Amino acid sequence: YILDKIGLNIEILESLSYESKLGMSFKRTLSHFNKEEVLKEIELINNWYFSLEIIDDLPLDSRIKSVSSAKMKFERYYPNATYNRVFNDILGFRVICKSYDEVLELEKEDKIRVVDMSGFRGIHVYYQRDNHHYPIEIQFNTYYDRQLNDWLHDKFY
Ligand SMILES: Nc1ncnc2c1ncn2[C@@H]1O[C@H](COP(=O)(O)CP(=O)(O)OP(=O)(O)O)[C@@H](O)[C@H]1O
Ligand SMILES: [Mg+2]
Repeated sequence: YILDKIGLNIEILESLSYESKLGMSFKRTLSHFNKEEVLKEIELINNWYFSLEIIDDLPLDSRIKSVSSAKMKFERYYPNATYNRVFNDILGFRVICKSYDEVLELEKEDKIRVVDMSGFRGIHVYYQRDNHHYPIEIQFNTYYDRQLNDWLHDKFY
């Protein structure tokens, strides 16, 4: 299990799932959500991540989406985007694998959805407890895709 080897077994993935307070299923489209309240919730997720001790103990590169980056991503996708498709990356990790084969087997699990992309390249894995929790993003990248991604960063930004 590539996830269990990295630290991200199901108990950890579950205790990392932030339970929304917005009363809204994340299968609804952005049109149904109160932007003022969403942004507040992101502030609280921010505060919650910067106090977690289990992320410290994890051998992983991690990032929380800032309230400013969520606000941009919200307006960029309003009104007809699904919420669990836009805000599927609020908490995110980045790892390198020796191969992609064993990553694409995570599709066959429950609660794990996989988005293959092998300008850029790589494989994104999403754990979502249920439809009123935020999904955790995991970007996988062999050395071949990680150096192409980093090199494209230099000629873009
Ligand atoms: N899953 C991740 N794990 C670790 N670092 C990440 C991850 N995703 C993004 N980052 C880094 O954090 C920066 C900020 O990401 P961001 O502000 O949330 C927009 P980003 O996720 O890169 O693209 P969108 O998903 O389209 O908004 C990125 O430019 C990366 O350097
Ligand atoms: Mg992202």
